[PDB]
Amino acid sequence: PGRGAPLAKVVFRDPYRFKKRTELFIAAEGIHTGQFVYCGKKAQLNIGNVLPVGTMPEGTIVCCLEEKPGDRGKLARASGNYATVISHNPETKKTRVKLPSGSKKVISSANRAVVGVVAGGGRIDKPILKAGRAYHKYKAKRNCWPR
Amino acid sequence: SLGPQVAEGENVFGVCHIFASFNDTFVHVTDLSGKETICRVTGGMKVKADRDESSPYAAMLAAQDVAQRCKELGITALHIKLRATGGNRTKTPGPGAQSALRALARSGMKIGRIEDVTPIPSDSTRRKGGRRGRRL
Amino acid sequence: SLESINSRLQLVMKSGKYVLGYKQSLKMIRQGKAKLVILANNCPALRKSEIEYYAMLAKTGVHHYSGNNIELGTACGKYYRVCTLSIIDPGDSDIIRS
Amino acid sequence: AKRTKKVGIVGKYGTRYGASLRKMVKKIEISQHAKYTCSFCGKTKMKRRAVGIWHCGSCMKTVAGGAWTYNTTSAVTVKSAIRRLKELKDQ
Amino acid sequence: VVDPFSKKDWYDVKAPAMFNIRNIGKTLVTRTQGTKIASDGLKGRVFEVSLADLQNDEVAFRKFKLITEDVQGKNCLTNFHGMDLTRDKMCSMVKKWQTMIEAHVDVKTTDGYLLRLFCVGFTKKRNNQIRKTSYAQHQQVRQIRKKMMEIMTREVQTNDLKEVVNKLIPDSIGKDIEKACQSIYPLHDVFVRKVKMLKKPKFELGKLMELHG
Amino acid sequence: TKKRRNNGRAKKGRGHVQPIRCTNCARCVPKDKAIKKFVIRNIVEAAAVRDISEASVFDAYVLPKLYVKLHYCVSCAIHSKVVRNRSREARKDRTPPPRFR
RNA sequence: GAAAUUCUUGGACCGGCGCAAGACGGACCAGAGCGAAAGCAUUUGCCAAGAAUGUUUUCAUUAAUCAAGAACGAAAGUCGGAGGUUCGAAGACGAUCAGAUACCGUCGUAGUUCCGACCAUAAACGAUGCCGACUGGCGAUGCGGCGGCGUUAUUCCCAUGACCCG
Ligand SMILES: [Mg+2]
Ligand SMILES: [Mg+2]
Ligand SMILES: [Mg+2]
Ligand SMILES: [Mg+2]
Ligand SMILES: [Mg+2]
Ligand SMILES: [Mg+2]
Ligand SMILES: [Mg+2]
Ligand SMILES: [Mg+2]
Ligand SMILES: [Mg+2]
Ligand SMILES: [Mg+2]
Ligand SMILES: [Zn+2]
Ligand SMILES: [Zn+2]
Repeated sequence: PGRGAPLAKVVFRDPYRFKKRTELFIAAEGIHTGQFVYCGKKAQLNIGNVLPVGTMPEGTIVCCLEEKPGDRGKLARASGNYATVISHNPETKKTRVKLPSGSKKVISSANRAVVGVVAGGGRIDKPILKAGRAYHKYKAKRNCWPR
Repeated sequence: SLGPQVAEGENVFGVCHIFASFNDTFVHVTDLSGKETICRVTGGMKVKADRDESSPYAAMLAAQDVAQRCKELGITALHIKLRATGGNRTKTPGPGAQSALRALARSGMKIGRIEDVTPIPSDSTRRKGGRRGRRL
Repeated sequence: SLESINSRLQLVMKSGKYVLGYKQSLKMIRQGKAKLVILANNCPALRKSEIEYYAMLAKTGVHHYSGNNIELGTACGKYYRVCTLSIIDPGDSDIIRS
Repeated sequence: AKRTKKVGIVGKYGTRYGASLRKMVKKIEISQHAKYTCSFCGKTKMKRRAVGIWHCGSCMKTVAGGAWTYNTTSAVTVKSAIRRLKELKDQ
Repeated sequence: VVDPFSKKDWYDVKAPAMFNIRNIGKTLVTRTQGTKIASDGLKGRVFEVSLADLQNDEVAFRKFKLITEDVQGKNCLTNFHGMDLTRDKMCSMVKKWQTMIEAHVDVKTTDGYLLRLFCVGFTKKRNNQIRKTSYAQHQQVRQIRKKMMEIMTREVQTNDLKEVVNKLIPDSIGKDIEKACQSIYPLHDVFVRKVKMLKKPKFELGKLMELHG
Repeated sequence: TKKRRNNGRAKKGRGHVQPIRCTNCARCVPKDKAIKKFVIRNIVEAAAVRDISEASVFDAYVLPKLYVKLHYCVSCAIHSKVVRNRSREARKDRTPPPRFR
């Protein structure tokens, strides 16, 4: 809660050297502690798994999309948002998707995305009726609050 | 404009779509898929009065043109799909039907099968208009 | 057919002999007395795959209940929670035949 | 021996902050401090260590959930539509 | 400024080989001009063909649907896609002072298609009946749709796609349910009203060709 | 004063029914208040079936019909002259009107 | 009624293949059923409740109506959350009219839908308080029960189903 979204420690078996690579992710909704997260392209379809955009069917609520076929995650990762996969196109290998703003966009069907919304929803309620409780919010990340 | 067939051996089929509202009337002649069309003409292209867009003479002036544009391409027989406005709105086919079917059957074609394709909903939404309804 | 599980366990708690718990029903499997073993759907994953090996060595049926061990506590009438029920002697019940 | 008759928990504020800002908050003050039942054990769950980070204490098993409750509104109809698309390919 | 109808070729469309008549009609496609393929924009076409113009003397209130799968050259080859009931019949069969019964069930054949089948059954007015109603109960309805769910799966789980067509060209199922439900309460107007294919298998090429000889 | 025994409808032992829209207007009428005509009709009346049956391919192809179940409100059902008001003494006859013309 | 605001060669309208989403469950549906009233119609499953009839079981007035005090109570309306297809108060606009801030026509927020807390009002009408009997008939229709010629299927027939007469 440096910024307000929960992370996740995911540990992988690295098949090159004898070592264990650690990672980090953004936790979807309903993750246990001890939960075999698979990851790839032949991956079955449930929460926590991360699999390419071109294979999932239409109308599937996703998060943490890569705008480009690899850049390790850049879209829809805030507290309680989700993008929806709209269509596909077998030739030219593209795929439409709608963003949480309302806009739409065409992404090549070779990137990757986790499945499920971002955990941490409903944050915009509970009005900050206090003043210094917004002050302890912006004592963190940065300095612009007393406008 | 080509034809590979022989005349009396068989009849080459096409299919029409007789749309019939209360103010306009389509005739759309396509092929067996329906995906591929042949010709399309409306009532509104021929009569310069919008209060008789769907007079019965305005379907005859376009159906004769369809059977005139199709005899140059070699069609003898037609199926018929008749179709009202449908939906939650009315369902009675207007007057532009029974004088446009006779109007092209008289104009020399071979009428096949006749059916209804009016889109009847199982369970409607709410029709446009109040509880006391469009009163006038 | 839940009624053929809950209405029989109603009669078993009056009629015959039951043993509830874990350490008490592993003694009672080891000593060759148990005839039927019930598990709830939140016995985590492991002792689920250990009871199926003791019962592999004793040839005793292991049934999986639908709900959790709160529902299984109520279905046994009692007020606490229970993970592993073991039935020794039915008496007048016909649970063993379904 | 009731002594507050409506204000509840938010009686700790007082005359401050208005009225419907001390009524919109009673529910979203009650429903974060409550102790839910776990999904592996019984009745020790109120320790939201932070936002979205619900925590046990007999099972010792942290769940990354909603920000003021355990479950949300949307992600249960989501888990049902994901299990639906998951058995809609195989049958 | 150019007529685009000379840029076209007419093809033919066939049927599988448990029917009588092979030819259905002609369907024009553009030439393969640069990139778009005349086999490709023609292969995914669906033909709504009534069964009495596929047989010699059978009923005419039943329709089949046939998609195209493969191009042989002036030859498309077709496969079963589903069955419809005409609005003439169904609306000429539903009338007041009788009881309507519907049902629906899913089934996978031995090679796999995931067929969904629907049905309907109407109760029959007797011979000397003077009581006007002739309604059924509700337990006798539920004990009827239990048999229709027992029979459609039983006639389907143990055969392929080629032989259920020969069990649908006649009314062999509606005859069977009429004579295994005549015991409870006498119904007369029995049909399977829609058969829909959900998930077709892998495109194996010459199972069709086996269906064309 | 009270004019009909049932109040123009069939609500005897329920307390509530659901509403049903008209066709010409949209006035909402409960179901057992409505005037339900049942219109079966050919697609050709009398003289075009001679010119269908000549120009057809098949041997005396039987024509289909057009089964429509209508509804009406009151003031459409009267302004379009289906029903006419009657005297008090000839209200009670609830046999349907005859089928000669 | 007659038209125009409105859309449209960046391809609308219609035709075919597909795909999402959220509502509504016709035709079958009747002066038929249930519920204390409001009210209740897609299939399937689970949890307990209730009428009527049958009864040579049981307890032996335990009952009737009800000041104060209580539960439920369609729509619309309010404060919150998700969800927003279609309709659509307020509003803008095009005609009509002497004038229309109205009916007519295109767009449309609040709402209409779901869960959670409230509010307790209707021509909530059969405009006829609840319990009790009593005093004419005639046909019907619906559950349970009692018999009966006879057809109908089960076939191998007592018995269960469908008509028919009480
Ligand atoms: Mg008066
Ligand atoms: Mg009322
Ligand atoms: Mg229905
Ligand atoms: Mg009082
Ligand atoms: Mg509201
Ligand atoms: Mg609106
Ligand atoms: Mg005005
Ligand atoms: Mg409301
Ligand atoms: Mg409320
Ligand atoms: Mg009272
Ligand atoms: Zn707890
Ligand atoms: Zn009307």
